[PDB]
Amino acid sequence: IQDSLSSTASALGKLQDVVNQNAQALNTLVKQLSSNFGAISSVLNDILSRLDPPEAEVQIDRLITGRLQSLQTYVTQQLIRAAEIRASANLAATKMSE
Amino acid sequence: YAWNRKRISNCVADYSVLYNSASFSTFKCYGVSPTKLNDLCFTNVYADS
Repeated sequence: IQDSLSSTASALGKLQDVVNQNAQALNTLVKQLSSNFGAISSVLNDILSRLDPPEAEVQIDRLITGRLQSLQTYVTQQLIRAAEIRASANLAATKMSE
Repeated sequence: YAWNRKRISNCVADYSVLYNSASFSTFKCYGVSPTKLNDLCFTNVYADS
């Protein structure tokens, strides 16, 4: 067993998949900040520093809607993944005890 | 039909004077509010007359 672990690299794919899934979800969430969502620009500071009040509320609102949707999707994915991991952890606790 | 395009670059533009000049009957800006023009930097400005 020691030799197999020391040589083969795909043994811990189960944990590597969890790490990769979480990292990839975070990367997607962060990248979502770079989308216009229909606004003139994807940078809040640029929108504020170019347009004036009354105006630019449309742009800010478009960005808000897009980013809120992105966050909601990410949180739903995290909730489902957490449910799956909790099932796995309960299985592991049962395995330990028995 | 033969509108003339003038190039503007490598200078400092004080748009406050133009905005305050009441001689301009129509002064509409779309991508930027006229007031904010004094605190922005552009790659280059095209003038068509």
